Amino acid sequence: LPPDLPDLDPECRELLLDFANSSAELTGCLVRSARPVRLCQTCYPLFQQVVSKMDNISRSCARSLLMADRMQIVVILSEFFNTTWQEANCANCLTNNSEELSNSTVYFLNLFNHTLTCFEHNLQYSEVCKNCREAYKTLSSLYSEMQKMNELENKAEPGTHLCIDVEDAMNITRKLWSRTFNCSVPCSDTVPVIAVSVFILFLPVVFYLSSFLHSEQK
Amino acid sequence: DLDPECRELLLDFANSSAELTGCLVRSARPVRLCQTCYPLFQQVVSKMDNISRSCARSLLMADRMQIVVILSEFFNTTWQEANCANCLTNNSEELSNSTVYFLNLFNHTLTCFEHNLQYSEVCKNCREAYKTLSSLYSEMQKMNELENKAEPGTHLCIDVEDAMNITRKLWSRTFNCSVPCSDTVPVIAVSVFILFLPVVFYLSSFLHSEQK
Amino acid sequence: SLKYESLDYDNSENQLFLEEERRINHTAFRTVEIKRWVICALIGILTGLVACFIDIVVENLAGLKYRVIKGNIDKFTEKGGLSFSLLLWATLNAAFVLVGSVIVAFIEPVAAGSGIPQIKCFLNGVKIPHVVRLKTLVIKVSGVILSVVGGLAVGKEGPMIHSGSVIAAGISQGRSTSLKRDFKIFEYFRRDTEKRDFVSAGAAAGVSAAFGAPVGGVLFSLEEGASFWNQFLTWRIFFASMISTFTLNFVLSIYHGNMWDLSSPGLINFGRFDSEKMAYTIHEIPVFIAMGVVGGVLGAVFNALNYWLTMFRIRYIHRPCLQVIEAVLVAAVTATVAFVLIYSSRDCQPLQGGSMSYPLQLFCADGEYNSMAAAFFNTPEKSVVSLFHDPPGSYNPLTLGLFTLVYFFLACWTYGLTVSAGVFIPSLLIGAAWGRLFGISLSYLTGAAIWADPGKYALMGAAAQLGGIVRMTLSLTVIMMEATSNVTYGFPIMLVLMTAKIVGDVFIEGLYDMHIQLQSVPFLHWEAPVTSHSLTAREVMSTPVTCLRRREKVGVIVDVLSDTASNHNGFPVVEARLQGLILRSQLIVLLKHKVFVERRLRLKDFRDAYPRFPPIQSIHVSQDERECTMDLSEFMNPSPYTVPQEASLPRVFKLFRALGLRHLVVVDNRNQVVGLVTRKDLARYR
Amino acid sequence: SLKYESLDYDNSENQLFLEEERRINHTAFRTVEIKRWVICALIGILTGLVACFIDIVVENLAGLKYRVIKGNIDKFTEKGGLSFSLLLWATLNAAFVLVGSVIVAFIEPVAAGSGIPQIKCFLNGVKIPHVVRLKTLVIKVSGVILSVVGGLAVGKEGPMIHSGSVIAAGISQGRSTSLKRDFKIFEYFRRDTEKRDFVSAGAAAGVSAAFGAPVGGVLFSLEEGASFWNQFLTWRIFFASMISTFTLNFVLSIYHGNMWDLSSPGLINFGRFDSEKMAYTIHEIPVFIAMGVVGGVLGAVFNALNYWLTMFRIRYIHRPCLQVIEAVLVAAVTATVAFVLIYSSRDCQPLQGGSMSYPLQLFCADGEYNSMAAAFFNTPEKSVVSLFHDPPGSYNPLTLGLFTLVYFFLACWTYGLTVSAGVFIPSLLIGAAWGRLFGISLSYLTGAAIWADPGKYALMGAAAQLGGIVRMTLSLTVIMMEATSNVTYGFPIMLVLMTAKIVGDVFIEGLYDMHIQLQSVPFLHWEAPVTSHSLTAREVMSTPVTCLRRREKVGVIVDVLSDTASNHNGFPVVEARLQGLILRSQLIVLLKHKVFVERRLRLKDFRDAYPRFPPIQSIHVSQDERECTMDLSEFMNPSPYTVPQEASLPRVFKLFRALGLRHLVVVDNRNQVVGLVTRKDLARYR
Ligand SMILES: CCCCCCCC(=O)OC[C@H](COP(=O)(O)O[C@H]1[C@H](O)[C@@H](OP(=O)(O)O)[C@H](O)[C@@H](O)[C@H]1OP(=O)(O)O)OC(=O)CCCCCCC
Ligand SMILES: CCCCCCCC(=O)OC[C@H](COP(=O)(O)O[C@H]1[C@H](O)[C@@H](OP(=O)(O)O)[C@H](O)[C@@H](O)[C@H]1OP(=O)(O)O)OC(=O)CCCCCCC
Ligand SMILES: CC(C)CCC[C@@H](C)[C@H]1CC[C@H]2[C@@H]3CC=C4C[C@@H](OC(=O)CCC(=O)O)CC[C@]4(C)[C@H]3CC[C@]12C
Ligand SMILES: CC(C)CCC[C@@H](C)[C@H]1CC[C@H]2[C@@H]3CC=C4C[C@@H](OC(=O)CCC(=O)O)CC[C@]4(C)[C@H]3CC[C@]12C
Ligand SMILES: Nc1ncnc2c1ncn2[C@@H]1O[C@H](COP(=O)(O)OP(=O)(O)OP(=O)(O)O)[C@@H](O)[C@H]1O
Ligand SMILES: Nc1ncnc2c1ncn2[C@@H]1O[C@H](COP(=O)(O)OP(=O)(O)OP(=O)(O)O)[C@@H](O)[C@H]1O
Ligand SMILES: [Cl-]
Ligand SMILES: [Cl-]
Ligand SMILES: [Cl-]
Ligand SMILES: [Cl-]
Ligand SMILES: [Cl-]
Ligand SMILES: [Cl-]
Ligand SMILES: [Mg+2]
Ligand SMILES: [Mg+2]
Repeated sequence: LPPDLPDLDPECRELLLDFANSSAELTGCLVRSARPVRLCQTCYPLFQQVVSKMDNISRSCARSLLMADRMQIVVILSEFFNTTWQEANCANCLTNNSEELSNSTVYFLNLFNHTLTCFEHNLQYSEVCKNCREAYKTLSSLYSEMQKMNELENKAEPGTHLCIDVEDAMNITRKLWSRTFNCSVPCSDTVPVIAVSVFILFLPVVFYLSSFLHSEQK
Repeated sequence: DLDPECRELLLDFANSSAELTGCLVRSARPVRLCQTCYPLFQQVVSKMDNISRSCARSLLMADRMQIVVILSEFFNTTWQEANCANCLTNNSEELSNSTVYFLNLFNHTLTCFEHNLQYSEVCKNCREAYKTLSSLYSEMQKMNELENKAEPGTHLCIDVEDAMNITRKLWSRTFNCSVPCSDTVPVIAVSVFILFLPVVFYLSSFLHSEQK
Repeated sequence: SLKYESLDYDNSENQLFLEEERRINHTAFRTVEIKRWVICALIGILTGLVACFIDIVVENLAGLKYRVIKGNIDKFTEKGGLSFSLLLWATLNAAFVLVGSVIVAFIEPVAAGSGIPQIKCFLNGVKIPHVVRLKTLVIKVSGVILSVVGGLAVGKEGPMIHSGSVIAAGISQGRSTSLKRDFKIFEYFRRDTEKRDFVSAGAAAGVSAAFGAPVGGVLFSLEEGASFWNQFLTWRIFFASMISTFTLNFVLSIYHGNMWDLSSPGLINFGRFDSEKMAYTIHEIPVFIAMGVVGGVLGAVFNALNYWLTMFRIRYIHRPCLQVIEAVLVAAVTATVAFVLIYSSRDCQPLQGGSMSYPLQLFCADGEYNSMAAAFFNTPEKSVVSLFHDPPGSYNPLTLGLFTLVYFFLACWTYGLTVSAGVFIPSLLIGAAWGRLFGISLSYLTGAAIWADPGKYALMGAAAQLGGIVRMTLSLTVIMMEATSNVTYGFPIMLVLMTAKIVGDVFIEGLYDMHIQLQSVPFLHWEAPVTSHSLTAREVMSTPVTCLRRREKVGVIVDVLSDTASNHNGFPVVEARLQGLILRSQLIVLLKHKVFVERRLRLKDFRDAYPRFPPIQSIHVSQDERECTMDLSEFMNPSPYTVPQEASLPRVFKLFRALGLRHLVVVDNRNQVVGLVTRKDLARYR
Repeated sequence: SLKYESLDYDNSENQLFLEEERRINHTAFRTVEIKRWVICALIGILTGLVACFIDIVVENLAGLKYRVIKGNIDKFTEKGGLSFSLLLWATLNAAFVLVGSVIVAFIEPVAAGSGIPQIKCFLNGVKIPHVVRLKTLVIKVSGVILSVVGGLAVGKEGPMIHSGSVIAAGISQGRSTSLKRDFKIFEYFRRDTEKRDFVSAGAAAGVSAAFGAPVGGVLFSLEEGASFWNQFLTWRIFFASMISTFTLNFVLSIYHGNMWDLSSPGLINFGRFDSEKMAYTIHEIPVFIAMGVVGGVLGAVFNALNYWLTMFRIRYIHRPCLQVIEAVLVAAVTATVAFVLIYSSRDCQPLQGGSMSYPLQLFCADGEYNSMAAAFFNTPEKSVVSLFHDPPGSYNPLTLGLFTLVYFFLACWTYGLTVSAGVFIPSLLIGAAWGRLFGISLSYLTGAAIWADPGKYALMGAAAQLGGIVRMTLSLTVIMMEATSNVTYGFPIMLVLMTAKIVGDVFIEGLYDMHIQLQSVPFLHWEAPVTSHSLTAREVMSTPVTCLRRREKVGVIVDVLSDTASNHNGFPVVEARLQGLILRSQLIVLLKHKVFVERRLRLKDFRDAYPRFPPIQSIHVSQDERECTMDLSEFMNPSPYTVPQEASLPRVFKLFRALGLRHLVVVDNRNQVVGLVTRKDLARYR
């Protein structure tokens, strides 16, 4: 028999084995970076390796390895990695060179670390909410600014997610800041809001009653 | 970060999914998925179920990009699409006898092709080996309908389906061994006679009303 | 032509009717309107169940037939003797059609065809004999099953309209004349006014069951009735259409097991067009218009060949024995041509998930199945759906082109056979076939552009060919819209249907109108012809008029009714100053009960003889009774609709058609009867 | 009541009309019907473009307003001073409504409300002054934009029906009376018969643009016209509806960038119900019926409170200055109640992608928006869509319950304001709200069973509440069917709409019929009331009748027309033997041109004064001319529709309504005029 159907063609055996460990290393790195998420800052070497190896395996082995059967493992695995990469939306957090993290991304993690270490020495949560607020506000302001840059430089769609690692890092701070540290900002607007609202809601009562009483006698 | 006693089920799931992904690629062009790494798939499933059994809340739905959940979903989707459940028995611990029966007939048929390779000899030496492999493939295609109450007969174990296709492409596209009997002359005569009937019926009806 | 009698749709508001309505309103709650809704619900349920019965039986019987044929072909493919498989296929086709043709040709010829022209005539107000008899329904349902299982190039969706009408016309009466069983219910509705309203609900229920288009069913009945807007009737008609398509969906879901999946609203289910592939641009609009031109031209050719064939069959194949033989021969030829195309087909493809119900491997590689075999072994509904929803490159143009050319002539040849069978689906299949071929050509000419999706053009071709053949525009467009479940597709579908009718009307009339004309039925169109607006009621009316005095001698009434030179059924009552209108059926009842000036008759007594009134010859009157006088004051229609002598024909035609009139009295300025207008007076203008 | 004049829908087939039709056919090609299709196409295009203009302007203006309000709230959330944000929201709401109310209250009061009752009256055949004027359209379009941007609990879909009608009634005439610009085209269509037909196409085009329901638009116009079936008119009406929804879809797609995505057939787009969650069983049918009972009861309460409020406003708030103040106060209160609910709402959740454009964080954790703010900041169309399509745990019952209770009273309070605004969407939003709450309760009572999907019950609640308020059944059901793009949902939607109308009709009439009655409009229903068969034409006709001789003295004609005790517009022509009918407008034209027995008038001369005929006071006749005689033979309607004295009321009512008559002459046995029937004679029976 020809060495294509029953057994591997030698020129395609090492290319498939190249995809085997490269996809194995990407899968291993994806899981280890899952919680807390560091996906597209730690798995970005292992992901471009998979894409390049698939590119190198597909344009005499592309015909026999991609569409050679019903269950195209190589194609669907590349589809899964591409879907995971795009759903994480870290193409917007990497430069056009894509060789490393962008300056905006690197700026976010280090002051996220600055905020996290600022939280650390203020425990020993009254102290944490007192002085470690400006660090939190600039972290929150940068997140909105980075979101705005995604809405102009990328101009994709309102509400578009950033890279998951940046979004996760912001979430951990928010859960720490608002659910455990219980840093809350009191508001004294209740009385002025009640007075203004009550006055406005009393206007239709006066208008309808005065219109009724005016027509009661000419 | 999670506790060190909690970031070990995650680490166990990492290399287990890495090794499952490793086999899935090197067993892809010649499909041996359900026979090479049916343990490595069950290793991922069992180690994932261990998390479900104090790490489930902090590792499965603790963020937007549930990597552990979607990776388990991908393996389950790949397992179900490959129909590897049919490729084993009910307990899902080893290959079923029918799959092993088909696999060795697959080996026997391919062994027959090598023996008669050195395409005239191949077609007329182990032809009955091809028919019994083809007949068996139709047999398991039929009991698959009744065993799991499937509506059509669409896809068996992908390794079995790939193996049958390998034989069919060899038996039909590489070598021209098939020969169905074409009764062209009897078909033409019967078809021409039938197609000539409406001409007679309409003409005779026309020629009968004429002259009354 | 003169043997067709019009319905008595315009209720005669005589004295007896007024007393009955007064009596009903004083009998506590009035349940007449409620009973109308109950009957309409029953009409929808039974019409849906009939569609369920046809779908289930055809699926099981055609499945058994094709399994036998496939097994025989498989056995003889390699061992030899495939000519026996051809003979078995032809014999099986002949055997089923033999039974189907015999019951139509020998027992009830009115069950031949789809029955849509018969129902169109019934809602037009003219009665074709035996349309709504129980025997007609049984043969129509049995015949269409045998026709479809018999392998004829036909569809089962069309006959559903006739089947629903018969159920409506029988259930609403609460009795069975054929079975001589009278259930003492629904006696109030035993009149032509109620029956035609219920039949419209039944016909609408048939459309909804056939295509899953409840709104399309309503507009079909509204188009055919062409009456004054009746809000409560239209609401009831929609009530029956909604229940009919729901009953078919619910029962089929139970039969298929998944009770939670209501995915079968109709006998044919077009599928989902909610995809990016199923989207069109404004630049495709001129292309769609061109497709409607093709549909109109091909539809005209289809109708022209069928007209020539129908004339030949009327002249030479009118005997029932020859009709049965012709249908049997068509069934054998249909299998033979299919077998020859399958035998010589050199194109096969690997089996998809559900592309072929009975995948036939014949002379090509293992794992591949003959593509042309799928075109003939699959039900035409499945072929239409696949043509609508298939990825580009799914069809080889040669095998699809050969099937389209053959199926076009087979469907044209098969229509008009003495079998119960529809033409909707075959016309849809033909159009979806060459529509897909048009999409394939466009993809070849535009480098497989995304807008040139063959599946989308299959939908336009199916609409264009169906519009080119039956010339349905408003009901058809809504039916297509509901079937595709895509409102935006209405705009191209409307455009292709408009040009298909316009181009088709240039050459020949529609298939349904063609066969109504060939039967010499006095069919009234929506309006008078444009070349007859200069005419008035004086030119179209019939004069002199046979009238009866308000107090008329019995001998005069008998002599008028017993006259054999004419068979008038309406007589103006004069004092020749018009006083009212009396029907022949009313006079027979009065003579039978001997209501003479010398207990009192009620409106129920006139409904007791409905609808089979005895002839005047059955009435025995003595010479002494011939000198008696009969007072028609309490029984005549006291306010018949009248038009002046100088009233224009369009005004006369519009009033006659909208009110469903049978007799329209023409009077001068002194209210003297000068003429009478019936449907034959208006239908003679073309 | 006596100031409303009926349309002259029934064309007078006088001698002049016959010659004009004869001359038109004398030409090589008759282009009258082609021009009808061109006008209908233009009606659909312009109606779609108006819907595009409203949608684009509202989206941009409301986006600017909510960005300003959100930015102000965000600034004052932490630093304090949120009472200024409430004042800014109320002031912005007041400012837009101030302009919207002023242009309605002071410039064109007929533009108030949705305009559907006015269009319903116009298709009923009765003319409300200034309905189809250019100024009315400008105020209606501008008013609805300011009303929606003004934050009122209103919708913009309803006014589209009125806007389409005005375009239809003006474009078809080929001229602008308001702008004093006469384009020398479409002069043939300057008559009431053509105008009402085009307005029906315009009203249908408005429905299709508003809801993406072209078939629902056709049935709306068919319901309101309630005329004899006109196949070619209905085909043209569907032509306009199809183009209107396509033009809106095509232009919006260009505005949104994705030209190849036609995902916006209407102003409101319900979405897709083609999912397993959106499936129902037969066990839910009694549950759906119970929802219609709730919709009927709540709709009756909504209509009862609005009737009491409308009576109060008519009595005390009838001055234009007070009307403007009332609308401004409602706008400020609407913002204030929304702010209070938002301020005190403790329910907030994370941003789950899209679902809004202005997520408001107020007093809870970062990364979370206030949930109640989304209910008010989102457009009501988008809130309805979210309620239809949301996971079963998307809504807090308390947050949704408080919004439903408040929005119910806000919508009821706002409907009768002197602003251009619709009630369709607010009724849909109310029903979708408590319908979703019903689904949440069912999920709680059945352990989150898969059949108890809250989104499905939101659709049923929206239909039940809308049916309970406006009492639309057949057009509404098809509109819901087309909007959901699912025929199988027609069966539950039909059932809930039936019981919603039945339960609602027990307590009070529908909102549109309620306001028509309060305006004392002579509105004709579909049929005469239950006390109809006991009445005859004699008891309902007006007698004695002011008639004119065929050759009548000019002085007699002037005195009849100049009489101030009555303002009759139709006069039977006698010789009192009926010969025809002549209109007051025709007589004025004859007097103006001084056509006396002692150059010849054409039908164009009568259309030249249409539709603003000069009064009789403008006619100056001398004593010498008063003795001259006028021959009415060539100008009268030679065949007016007549009924006998003893003709029953249902027969009289059916003929009058179906033909769109204005005058129905009652004659005795000798064709002597004994009475006259107009719409006021028939509408007085309840
Ligand atoms: C799976 C579902 C299967 C569907 C089951 C029903 C099938 C069916 O409907 O069959 C038609 C049958 C009448 O069929 P018949 O042939 O018996 O009666 C003809 C007559 O023949 C004509 O007379 P014609 O105008 O040609 O001279 C006349 O025009 C016609 O209106 C009929 O007259 P009615 O006797 O009804 O008054 O309905 C009945 O059985 C009703 C019985 C019980 C009704 C009470 C229920 C509440
Ligand atoms: C294209 C070929 C044709 C050339 C265009 C004709 C010009 C035109 O259409 O003019 C405006 C039109 C008449 O509006 P007008 O107010 O000028 O005229 C009233 C009169 O006022 C009433 O009289 P009424 O019964 O209350 O006493 C009478 O009942 C009515 O029929 C009118 O009478 P016509 O003058 O049309 O004969 O309406 C509109 O908005 C159209 C919107 C324009 C498009 C909207 C942008 C998207
Ligand atoms: C033609 C292929 C592509 C499609 C398969 C359909 C045929 C098997 C059918 C369709 C039309 C049929 C024909 C329609 C009309 C006639 C005329 C009929 O009468 C005459 O030819 C004599 C008429 C005379 O003498 O006036 C003989 C049968 C025939 C050819 C029929 C034979 C069977 C035909 C060819
Ligand atoms: C299923 C039903 C029986 C539940 C009863 C609930 C009652 C507590 C409510 C719900 C609906 C209410 C009705 C809704 C509408 C009306 C019409 C309303 O009539 C008018 O004021 C206008 C009359 C007119 O148009 O001339 C009088 C109150 C009434 C009967 C309401 C009275 C109180 C009702 C019956
Ligand atoms: N009473 C009558 N006197 C004179 N002519 C009549 C009378 N009734 C019908 N005609 C005319 O006789 C011709 C034949 O019609 P026919 O006798 O079949 O009418 P019919 O039975 O009353 O009605 P239909 O056939 O439409 O149900 C027509 O031209 C019709 O107008
Ligand atoms: N020519 C007439 N002679 C006598 N009574 C009439 C005449 N025309 C109308 N009436 C009656 O006078 C009453 C008032 O109607 P009105 O004068 O407004 O009628 P109109 O202007 O002809 O028609 P409409 O108001 O319906 O457009 C009604 O009862 C009507 O039937
Ligand atoms: Cl038929
Ligand atoms: Cl059919
Ligand atoms: Cl048909
Ligand atoms: Cl209004
Ligand atoms: Cl609205
Ligand atoms: Cl509204
Ligand atoms: Mg007759
Ligand atoms: Mg008036």
